[PDB]
Amino acid sequence: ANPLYQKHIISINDLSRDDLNLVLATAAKLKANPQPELLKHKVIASCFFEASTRTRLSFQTSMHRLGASVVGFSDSANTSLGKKGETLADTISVISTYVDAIVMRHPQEGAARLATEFSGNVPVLNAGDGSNQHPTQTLLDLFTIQQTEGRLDNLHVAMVGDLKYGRTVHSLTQALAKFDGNRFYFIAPDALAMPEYILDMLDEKGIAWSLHSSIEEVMAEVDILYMTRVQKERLDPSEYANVKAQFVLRASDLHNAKANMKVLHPLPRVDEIATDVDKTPHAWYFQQAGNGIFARQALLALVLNRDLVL
Amino acid sequence: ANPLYQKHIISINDLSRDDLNLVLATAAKLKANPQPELLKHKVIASCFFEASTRTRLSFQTSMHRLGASVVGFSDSANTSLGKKGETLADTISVISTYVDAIVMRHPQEGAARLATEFSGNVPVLNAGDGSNQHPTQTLLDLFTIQQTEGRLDNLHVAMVGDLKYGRTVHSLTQALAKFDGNRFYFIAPDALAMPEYILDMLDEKGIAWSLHSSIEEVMAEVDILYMTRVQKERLDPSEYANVKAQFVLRASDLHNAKANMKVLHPLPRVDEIATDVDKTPHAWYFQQAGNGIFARQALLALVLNRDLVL
Amino acid sequence: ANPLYQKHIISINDLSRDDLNLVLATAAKLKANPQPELLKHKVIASCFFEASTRTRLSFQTSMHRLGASVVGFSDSANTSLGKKGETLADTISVISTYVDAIVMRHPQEGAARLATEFSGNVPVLNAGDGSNQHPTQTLLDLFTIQQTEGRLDNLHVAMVGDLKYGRTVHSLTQALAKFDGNRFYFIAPDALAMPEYILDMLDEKGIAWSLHSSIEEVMAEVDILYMTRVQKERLDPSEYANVKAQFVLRASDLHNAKANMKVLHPLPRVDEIATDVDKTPHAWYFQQAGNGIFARQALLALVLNRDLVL
Amino acid sequence: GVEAIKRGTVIDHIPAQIGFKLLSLFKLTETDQRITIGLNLPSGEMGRKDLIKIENTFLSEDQVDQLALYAPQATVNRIDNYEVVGKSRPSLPERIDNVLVCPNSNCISHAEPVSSSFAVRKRANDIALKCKYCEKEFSHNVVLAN
Amino acid sequence: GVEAIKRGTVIDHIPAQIGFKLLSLFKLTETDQRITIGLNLPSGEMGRKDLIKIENTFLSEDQVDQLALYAPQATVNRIDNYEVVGKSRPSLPERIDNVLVCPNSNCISHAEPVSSSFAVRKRANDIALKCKYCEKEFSHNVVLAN
Ligand SMILES: [Zn+2]
Ligand SMILES: [Zn+2]
Repeated sequence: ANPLYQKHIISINDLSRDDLNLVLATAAKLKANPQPELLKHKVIASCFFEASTRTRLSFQTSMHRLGASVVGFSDSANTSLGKKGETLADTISVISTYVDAIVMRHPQEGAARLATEFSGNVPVLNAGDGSNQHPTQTLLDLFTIQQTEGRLDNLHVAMVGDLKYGRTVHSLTQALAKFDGNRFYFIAPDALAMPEYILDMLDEKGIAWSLHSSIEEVMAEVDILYMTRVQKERLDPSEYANVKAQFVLRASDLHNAKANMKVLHPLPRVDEIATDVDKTPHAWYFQQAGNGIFARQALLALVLNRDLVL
Repeated sequence: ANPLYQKHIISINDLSRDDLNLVLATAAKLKANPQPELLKHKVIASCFFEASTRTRLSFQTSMHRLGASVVGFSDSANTSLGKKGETLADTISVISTYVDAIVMRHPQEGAARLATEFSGNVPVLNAGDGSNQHPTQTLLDLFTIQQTEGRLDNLHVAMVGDLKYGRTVHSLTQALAKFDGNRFYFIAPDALAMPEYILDMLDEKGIAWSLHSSIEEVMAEVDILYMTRVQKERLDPSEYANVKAQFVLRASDLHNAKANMKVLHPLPRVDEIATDVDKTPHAWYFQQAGNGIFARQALLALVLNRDLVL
Repeated sequence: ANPLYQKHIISINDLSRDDLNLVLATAAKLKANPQPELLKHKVIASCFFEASTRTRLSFQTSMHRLGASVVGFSDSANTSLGKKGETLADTISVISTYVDAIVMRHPQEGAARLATEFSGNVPVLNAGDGSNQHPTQTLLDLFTIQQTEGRLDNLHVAMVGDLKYGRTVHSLTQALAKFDGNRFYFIAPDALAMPEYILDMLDEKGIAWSLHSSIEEVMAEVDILYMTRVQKERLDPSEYANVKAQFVLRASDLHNAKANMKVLHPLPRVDEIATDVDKTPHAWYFQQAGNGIFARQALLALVLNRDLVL
Repeated sequence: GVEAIKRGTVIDHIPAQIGFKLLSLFKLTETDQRITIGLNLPSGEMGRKDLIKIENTFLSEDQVDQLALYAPQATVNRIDNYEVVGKSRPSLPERIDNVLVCPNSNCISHAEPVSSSFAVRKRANDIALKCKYCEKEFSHNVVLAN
Repeated sequence: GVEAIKRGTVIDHIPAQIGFKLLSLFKLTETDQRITIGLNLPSGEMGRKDLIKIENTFLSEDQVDQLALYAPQATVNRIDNYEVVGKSRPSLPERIDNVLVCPNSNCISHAEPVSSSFAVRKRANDIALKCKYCEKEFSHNVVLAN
């Protein structure tokens, strides 16, 4: 069967350059030639114990666009985990007896890994576990970055914002230290700077990374400007010092930007990317969000079908 | 047409040994041979004005696994019963004009019977009306008990826990006083003991029932140990004396248990069934929850199709 | 020099048969002939960290009728203990650098004893600490019993209500055990019963007590019937079965009562003494309340004056 | 000798699964001196006993009065230059300060900066213990619940 | 001079100050075996060592390796009827499960009924630990808490 059939997708740290590449190739196919019945007769749980617009609705629209049924919850207030007091472990145990795959969003890091101990033979796809991982975010980023820059190796990538609680940037910095000669510039506050553990993995593979205090310092050199939102709900009250985007970007700044360059952002965007940037050639965040459709249906297909689609 | 086509399912007190038996036979069939299009072109309301994991998601997964559409709500906060102030009676009256069957969960006993006065020709299936009935719970219990013990007649059944607000045990004690020579041991606190009305029905059919203060007293004799959770939300503040499971069960106790014996629990389980019991041969609650799929699709099929499936 | 001069009046245990009788003798005297400037130039702290009408307003009026000055609070809400977060130990420390004696009410048991370890030289007089001691209550009750029975030896005293959490009945069963030949009768919900520690002591001194389910079973034998309130605010959740008054005195029950018999109640009373009892020659809890002025005048006089001649 | 020391203490007839709590409680590892612990050795009458040997170190008052409430069986031995200068058993005190924690949730002892104190009646049944602050008396077992 | 042992396990060469920390960390005392512990002992090799003999008890492959986290210079002597049948020695384990607690407050491992586990890693001065679940690496020192 194919490299990822029945495989749970929890962290980017568990996939190779090769599984990533499969997923993008299959998205490339699937965008060109739809597969309406590919999962006809499958039912998938969409379980968000956290909030979502993008990940919930792109995953439930992708399942729908391959013939599958969706059952689930957008909120935990009315589950019995929500009012009768059950453990995650039993939610997952009973939901395993019903649906063929589980997509789950959760506020505690490790919820998805915990869910695989109990999902039985059912795959658990991680829609984001607190501030740890967001593996399917990374897949539509890689898709979008290659779609735009032509490659995924030898890119100057700046990651601006909350790198501490940025589940998006944890997974993306790990996915891109798999391809070669990629360059990182990390522009955060100190409080909310990139995790140490990440940088270790970076030193060990000899990847060139560097901290910076200005978009202006990186503007000319960069290819992908990846912008984040301060993870407001995830901050410590000691950290409330920086709830407003230190770095905020306007179209002015794009003055000295490389013609190829693309501004990527996971969204929501609150104050950090000014609406004037929306008219530029560089703005690519609404494009990156639609690429959530194909990367996300590429995925489902690979985990619930043995036969790699074409 | 078959014995239950268009029949509302509100209380176990309105069905015979015969309707129960039909439902289990049809589940037995349906588990062996799926019927993907059986309800292709049907739309069912899933209306929970209460909380749920198991009953909502098993009923919406069963409908999906027979080709039907589901419309509805998991919460009443955003309906117009929820914010514009409507009566149940008009929710039910307008929802009858749209969907072919209504599954409804509600916090007041009698909500479902009230809904049949207004659902028109549409069947109303009771997902649980406060602490009165839970008829489809009983059906996956009967399925599971027969699946395990081989029979549904001449069983020593102990029901441990909150027997007062146990909508599950109200319906199950009524379903099993239809088959013969079944034996009951009721282990509750006094405050939360089995309803009088139940015991009457038991005296009249000469069923052998008996109260007990210990699992240890029943262990050797029993076949089905049916465990309940204290209905925390349903208690009187005078009753808050016993919010913790008086009887809590650990694997130790299974020391003197009958080889055949199965531990059944409707779930959620909070403190009452210790996680070590999960490794035993006797633990059968995650199995009983998956049997919610087939009993629940057996049901839908019988109420919305004339022709008894095969 | 007088014996209670400078004393901390915390627990009835600490006070003796003679300290008690010295107050009452004093009391009868300031009641016979008043002392309007006895405490002229003394300033006293009224510290009520818990609600009061009687204990605070009686204590305060006493202070004024002796010429003393009051400073204090009615709630910690406003203090810097309750807003800026200082400890009670620090609070009692600065307040003892200001006044001549401290009167305090307080929700935790033992606050009173803690205050003394930090008041230095200033006498601390306990207005009640949670469910423990209420010694100024007792003094006024002893005063009121004396006036009516003419004796504090050989009585038949019935205590009815919440004996567990009642500090009034704690203090009162300890002062009366200091007198000769007193018969006790406890009438409580057993979950709201007399602490075994008091009972041990009553047994250690060979005094006779007895539990009773009725009040009509003892009306005939009593001199004093002391009613109490269920301490809602102190009750634990297990005890909410116990909020409404069990035993409730009505004017009709007094029917076979000794003509001398008095109904005493600390007050406030909720539903336990029907107001029809107020129109009887047995009701006396309002008289008793008035007698709190003379015993609190007595006690202040004795602790703050080195020799009294009156 | 079944282990040996010049000066020091050897505590004996310690109940099983009590010696290790005792090592914990009296901080007996905050020490640089030789220690021998005989975990779960015997005691003919009462099967197994733990035994602790603190070389050239002796216990203070506090610790032995604790040792009474935790081990009314043990016998503590003052060994100077190998002679058992004295071998004394514990008698309970009047009052235990600063180690017991009052069962009363609403006891002021908790919230405020005060060293605890407990009064000790010897109930024919057991050991009744009284809080200095809330004046509630408890079973020694209610209190010593580790 | 401590004791003669018929058959079992003798972890010798524990750094003095760690023998008590070990008997606590890995539930070694929760036994009915005779344990004899020499805290603070003259070694020469180390000025002072500690030493534990657990009679009629053996440690597994992984069991012994867990000790390297606290005691890589320990030597675990496997003994069968007075013969030093074995001289086992802890490498770093690849995972210590069920004995540690993640420094991350918002990890799932606290709230849910699952054993803990950490991928052990030799970093560049001390040993780094990565939680299975939240996947954050912590200094091993930190992991041993406050
Ligand atoms: Zn206390
Ligand atoms: Zn963790």
